Amino acid sequence: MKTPRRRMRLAVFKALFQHEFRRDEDLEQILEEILDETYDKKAKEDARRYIRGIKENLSMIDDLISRYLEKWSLNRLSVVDRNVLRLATYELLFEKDIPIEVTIDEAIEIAKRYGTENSGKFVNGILDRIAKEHAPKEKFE
Repeated sequence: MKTPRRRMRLAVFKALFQHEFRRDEDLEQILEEILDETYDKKAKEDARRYIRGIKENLSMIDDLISRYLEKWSLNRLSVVDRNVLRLATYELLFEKDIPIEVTIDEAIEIAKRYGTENSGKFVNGILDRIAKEHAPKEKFE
């Protein structure tokens, strides 16, 4: 009953999604409502690190994503696409040990989950571009 990476990451995404409608609340507190007995010690630890990392680097993350947007602005994207991009960019830059392909493929899955095939393709395009110019060298192999 190990908690899979996909579920741990989805909890992070759910906290980001919910915060869009609860902007006066701390993203960390929102994550704590989502995390419960169904998540193991490692998944809780990981989700908390992700949420704190995204909160601590939000400006830099948003600014970086925006360098790849033109027709759409980060604020005009849906709550799903904006937060999938934030989550994936954080993971790409800061979670060493996760292959670029895993971050991108899983992020596309979340975008398709709550969006459409077109959402997935859109996300895929932006992330491929961010990864090819910003993936840390530890992920080259």
